[PDB]
Amino acid sequence: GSSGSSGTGEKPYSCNVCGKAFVLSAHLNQHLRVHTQETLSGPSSG
Ligand SMILES: [Zn+2]
Repeated sequence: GSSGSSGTGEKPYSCNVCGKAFVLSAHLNQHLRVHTQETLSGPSSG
């Protein structure tokens, strides 16, 4: 169990916050929200 999940052609968009990926930009933005949101859970992006 050394290698992760085998795949081809890594998505251009990636969530550099928690650890996600997306094919398009709009998809990534929708996600980033969960991070760029005012809450008392953890460190925000801004
Ligand atoms: Zn994320």
